[PDB]
Amino acid sequence: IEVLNLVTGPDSITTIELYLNTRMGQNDESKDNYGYSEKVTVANSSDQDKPTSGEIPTYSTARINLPMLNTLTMWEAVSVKTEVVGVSSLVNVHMATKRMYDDKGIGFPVEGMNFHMFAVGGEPLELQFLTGNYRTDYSANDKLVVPPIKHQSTQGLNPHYKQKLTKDGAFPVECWCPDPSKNENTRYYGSYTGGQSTPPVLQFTNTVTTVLLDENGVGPLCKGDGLYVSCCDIVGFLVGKDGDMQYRGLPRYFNILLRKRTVR
Amino acid sequence: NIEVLNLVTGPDSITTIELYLNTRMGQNDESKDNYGYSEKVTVANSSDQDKPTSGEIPTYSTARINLPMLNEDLTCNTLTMWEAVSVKTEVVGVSSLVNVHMATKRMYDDKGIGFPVEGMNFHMFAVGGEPLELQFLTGNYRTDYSANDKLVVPPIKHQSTQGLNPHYKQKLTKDGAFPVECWCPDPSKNENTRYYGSYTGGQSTPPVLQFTNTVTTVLLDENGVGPLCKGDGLYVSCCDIVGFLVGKDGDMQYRGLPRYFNILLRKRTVRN
Amino acid sequence: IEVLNLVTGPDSITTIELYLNTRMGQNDESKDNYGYSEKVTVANSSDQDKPTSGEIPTYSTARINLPMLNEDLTCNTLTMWEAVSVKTEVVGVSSLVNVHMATKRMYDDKGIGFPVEGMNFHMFAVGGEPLELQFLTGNYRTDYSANDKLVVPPIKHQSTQGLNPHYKQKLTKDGAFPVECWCPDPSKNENTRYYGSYTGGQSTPPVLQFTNTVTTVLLDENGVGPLCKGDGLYVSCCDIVGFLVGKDGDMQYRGLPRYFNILLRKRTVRN
Amino acid sequence: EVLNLVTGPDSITTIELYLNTRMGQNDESKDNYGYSEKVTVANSSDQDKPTSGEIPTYSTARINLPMLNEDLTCNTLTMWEAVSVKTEVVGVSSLVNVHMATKRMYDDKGIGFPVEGMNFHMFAVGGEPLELQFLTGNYRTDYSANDKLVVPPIKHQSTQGLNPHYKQKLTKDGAFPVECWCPDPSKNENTRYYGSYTGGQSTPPVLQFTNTVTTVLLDENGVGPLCKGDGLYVSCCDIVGFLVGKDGDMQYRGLPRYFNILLRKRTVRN
Amino acid sequence: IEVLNLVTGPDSITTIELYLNTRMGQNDESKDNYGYSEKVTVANSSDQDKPTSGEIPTYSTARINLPMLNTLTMWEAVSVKTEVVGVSSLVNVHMATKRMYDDKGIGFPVEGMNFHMFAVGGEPLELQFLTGNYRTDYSANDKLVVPPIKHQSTQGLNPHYKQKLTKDGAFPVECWCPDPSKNENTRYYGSYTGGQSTPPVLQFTNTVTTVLLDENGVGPLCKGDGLYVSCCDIVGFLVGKDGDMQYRGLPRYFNILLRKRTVR
Ligand SMILES: CC(=O)N[C@H]1[C@H]([C@H](O)[C@H](O)CO)O[C@@](OC[C@H]2O[C@@H](O)[C@H](O)[C@@H](O)[C@H]2O)(C(=O)O)C[C@@H]1O
Ligand SMILES: CC(=O)N[C@H]1[C@H]([C@H](O)[C@H](O)CO)O[C@@](O)(C(=O)O)C[C@@H]1O
Ligand SMILES: CC(=O)N[C@H]1[C@H]([C@H](O)[C@H](O)CO)O[C@@](O)(C(=O)O)C[C@@H]1O
Ligand SMILES: CC(=O)N[C@H]1[C@H]([C@H](O)[C@H](O)CO)O[C@@](O)(C(=O)O)C[C@@H]1O
Repeated sequence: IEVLNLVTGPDSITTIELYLNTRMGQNDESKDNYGYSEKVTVANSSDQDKPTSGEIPTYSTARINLPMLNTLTMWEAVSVKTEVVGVSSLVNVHMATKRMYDDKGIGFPVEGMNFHMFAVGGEPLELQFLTGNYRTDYSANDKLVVPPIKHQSTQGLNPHYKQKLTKDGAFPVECWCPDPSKNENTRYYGSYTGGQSTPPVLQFTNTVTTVLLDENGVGPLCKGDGLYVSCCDIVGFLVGKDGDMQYRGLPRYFNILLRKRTVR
Repeated sequence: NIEVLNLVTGPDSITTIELYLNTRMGQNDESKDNYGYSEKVTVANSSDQDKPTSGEIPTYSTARINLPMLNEDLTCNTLTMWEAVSVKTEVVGVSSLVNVHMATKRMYDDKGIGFPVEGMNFHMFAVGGEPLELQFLTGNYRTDYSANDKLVVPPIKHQSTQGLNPHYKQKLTKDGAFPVECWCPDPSKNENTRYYGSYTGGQSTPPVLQFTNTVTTVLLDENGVGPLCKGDGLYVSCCDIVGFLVGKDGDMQYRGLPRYFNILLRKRTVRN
Repeated sequence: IEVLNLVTGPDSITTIELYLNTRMGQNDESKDNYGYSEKVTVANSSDQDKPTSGEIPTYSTARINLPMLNEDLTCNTLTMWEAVSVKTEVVGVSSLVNVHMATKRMYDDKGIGFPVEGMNFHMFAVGGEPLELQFLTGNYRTDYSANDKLVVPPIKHQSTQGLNPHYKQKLTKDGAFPVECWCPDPSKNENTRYYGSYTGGQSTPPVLQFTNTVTTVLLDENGVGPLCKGDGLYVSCCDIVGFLVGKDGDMQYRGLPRYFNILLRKRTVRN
Repeated sequence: EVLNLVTGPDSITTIELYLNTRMGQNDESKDNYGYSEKVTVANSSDQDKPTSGEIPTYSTARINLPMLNEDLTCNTLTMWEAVSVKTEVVGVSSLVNVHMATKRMYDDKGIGFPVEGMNFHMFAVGGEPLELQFLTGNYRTDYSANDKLVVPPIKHQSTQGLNPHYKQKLTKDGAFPVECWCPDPSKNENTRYYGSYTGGQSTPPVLQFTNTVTTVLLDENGVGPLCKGDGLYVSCCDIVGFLVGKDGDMQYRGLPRYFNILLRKRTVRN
Repeated sequence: IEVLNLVTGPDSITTIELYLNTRMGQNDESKDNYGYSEKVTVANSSDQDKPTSGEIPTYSTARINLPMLNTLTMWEAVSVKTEVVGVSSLVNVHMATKRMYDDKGIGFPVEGMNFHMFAVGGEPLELQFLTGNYRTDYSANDKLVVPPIKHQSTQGLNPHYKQKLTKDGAFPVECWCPDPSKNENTRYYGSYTGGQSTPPVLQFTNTVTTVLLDENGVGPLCKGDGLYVSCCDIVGFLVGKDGDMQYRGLPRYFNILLRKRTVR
């Protein structure tokens, strides 16, 4: 796309506000364990690694239809204000959990692994397959989107194994990451803090704007008047009384500012 | 909805408001033992029977401060409003955590220090021209709050509240009443409030705290406009959990600290 | 104080250099255990919480007299010293690189001695008058009467576990005001700048820096530093770097000294 | 001695690549790719002989740049100058996996141990091979279980510090060992390198990924790496921790790294 | 020194490159255990605290002769690029050490206390004595430089106990620190991260320049055309099979830029 001048004047800006609920594994808001995974199970061996249905976190994603337009004009994403919602819900140590100090102390708070990422773009987020175990069998849940073939080389980067993030709550985070060789029209940001019982470290404010313009002063350009938003926000595990553990995720809010851009 | 006009200049066009808010950890009566702590934490028998005892639940601190009355005639073409420009805020009493002789569990086979207050930290404050707007979100939709009918929670529960369900909202209008565990700032609203928060979890995590009288937080938005104080009210809210006190037998209580605010405001003309 | 212009020209600047030794509880430089507290003891209950003499860290403080400025008091203005900036450092950080002292040790009596570790508390203040204090304690019933030299309120009340503004003081004596129950009063201290940090936990790694290259600006938002009333400069601090763990598990606070180099300038004010 | 930038058509070029990790099992057609073989421990310092495949090595490639004239009799010549790089660790999200066949938490009821522990991350971009200094924790380490590793032919006590007689160039992928070769700070004037180490036993990995960060390769004088012989040299290592097997056996885990490098033509004196 | 203007023209700049090997206790490069301390021992009581020979880290230092000059002209140190060398050597978990998970897991990596300092000056680093134990007896090693008299007050700052860092591998870190009341003509930078088994956190790059100019734009001025460089870099302890522990140190590289300065 050949990018020309900005369109000036009264109707040249618009904003899109949305939230995405977490996709930790039980993703139906009417059913038990919503906002958590099902209980984590552990493979007996690498060739018998078959996660149960609902124990696998997946990416949240939405495509938002933008106001009608129409050299052509496209919406250009300029900036985003994004927040993790419900951080204070983690201030809860009276749930039915394992507890400290010979059954007398606090319940374990949600703790452990944190994974936080978001992406804003003008087309679907482009994905690269990469897994800790090439033999992982996802057949317990046919709604997951994974490659049809398995190969040893996918424990590294094999560029024959790619996808696009086109469906909410379906692409496992454990085997799909952003493709850094593409995504020219998307901006993504992510972080991982691992370990077993690591303290979650989280912030929330309504005062931070993230600029989405690239080094040339150009934001994501919304092809077919679609804005694509994606994320995942794992805040740790809930540890049940018997030691069974579930992923816990939180929703993410977005407020995206867009402007009209003339293109050739 | 408020159309903002020009700043009123000259002398007397600025004012400052100073206050502190004491912590609301659960034992919130300053005349009783255990003030500034929660009651001992208990743990649910099951997720269906999750009923916190009265006073074991931290809540937000909040106040509405009356500002100097600007308008004798409320039917004038324009009016003057107080606009919050900046705030200096600090947690008070951080040095009180340098205490390891209290009646607590202790290190090294009963020969070492008492356990200092440690574990989960949660710090937030908000300054606005109207009450802080809240979104309900909980780790357990079934939590039963009926042991304390002074708490403000939604009148019905549903599975979906373990995520973001925008049908469950509120406004922070009462001190010591809205549980932190189920109410958070609503990011889809709060156009006229600025809020800042952090959480550091884990079981016995070291508290990491700072205090100074030299830091100013700017409250002006992207357009150079601060919170506008509707009806000459300034709304300040916070929560500062610094960890748990571990008693001799392992029983634990939240510990909170007060927060101080020094807010600078200026007169702004607005359309009436 | 109505602050007017800076005084220019020769001798319009001066510097003050000092250090303050730590006041961890054993505060006599001629005695063993200097720079440490006495052994920490622990209350059996909150109504029998009575620290032993010397187990309680207190603030260090000094007043430094500055060159006199105002012989004439009948004129429209006066001159005050204004503290512009300070270079401050904790001294002796390298002394913590010591794992052969008589301490508990790692790995079934084969490994290193425990280094000094655990709680860190670091604060300093520079002002033109004594640091103003607010009382706040983790236990309102703490009985300080084993050491009557500690400056504490004469009465106890439940409300002092939060902020009760009827319980205030000024830091007017070195090695006497417990850090555990006195903090800076944020509603005052207009003429002081203070900076503090706390890192808690049981055996937490101390994280410490030392350099002679950092200047802290003491000017406020209006460009005005602390103004030294009666030509007095007040400097206060506390620097706890953790606990020494003895062989049997007995523990003592360890503190370090703090160095200060303060730049001051002459400022005209209204009389 | 650099002169001015060349201007005009085809005076800019870009190089895009990735490097797969070299943790020890470096064959993409076999099981356990991107991990080391099981770690073993020496009985004593004089019999410290790592097994074949348990030792991470640097990843490296030389990339051909568009060919320029190299006549040694010319007054000036053109060279490619590397200006900036965008680089990211790939597959960080793969660490969100606690159902692998691993030791597990809470009396065999909790999560599998995630990959955790030591992190080592470094990359380099230069106009010649990365210059290496030998330095080891044990001068007597015996590398003879794998003769494909590049190590010095003689061992000496001084190599537990910096002995400048023990140097190399990073000229082969998967060969190299990280444990005994580091970037030489006394050379590498024509390379930029960046590295970090976080140690400990079960330390949480802390990792970030984004496509929004550009690393400037220009030095204090405004000059980037100059590509001798029209070669661009890219090197890295990204260890993200250990996988802990059911019986406590442990393997290094590494991740690939992506690079996008911008270059421009620079006139130099000859 | 009254500082005047910079000298301009050819040969007004020079650079000095060097490295300093660590002085952890076994400081002979021909012997086993070079770059480590001897095994750490622990006093039975504070009045019988007598470290063994070689278990005590000391500062590394050097004086470098600069090109001869000669108002007078002096060399002024402007900036330094400095790096800890051999960080990657800590990626080694097969040494003869204690190991994880019931003798099946990795050897313990070098871990625990980190201490990092360097100084660049135009005269010797000025030191202040301060110790955790005034009674420490250094007589097992007569090559160490320590005060001849012991006193209780030396557990705080006693300004009657000072020295200058004039000998490599002789001044113990545990009782000598930079004197903040002097060192006007030196820049020093240090950090300590303590604890028992703390993860070392270390960086290495050839892209960072440390500016040595003070608030007045003046760097260290090299008296008698001597440049003084000092450091210590403790990266943790090596834990032997039986639990015996030794300090591990790493060398430090310096590239210092100097310029000619006119002085009165
Ligand atoms: C903070 C506090 O109250 N300290 C007490 C201390 C502690 O109660 C105890 O040492 C635990 O660390 O006890 C002190 O008295 C010790 C003394 O107490 C009597 O009750 C008992 O009969 C004696 O045998 C002996 O235990 C102490 O000095 O340690 C007093 C101190 O106030
Ligand atoms: C969170 C919760 O449900 N708390 C309940 C507790 C705990 O189940 C136990 O004390 C175990 O800690 O038991 C009570 O009888 C009590 O102590 O008053 C009722 C209370 O509602
Ligand atoms: C670093 C080292 O020397 N490893 C050696 C190991 C270990 O001593 C044991 O496996 C204990 O882990 O023993 C070997 O027989 C082996 O496993 O093949 C030889 C190998 O050289
Ligand atoms: C710091 C100290 O005083 N070390 C002393 C040690 C220790 O008391 C024990 O070894 C316990 O580690 O005992 C010695 O006999 C020794 O080992 O050579 C003498 C030495 O002076």
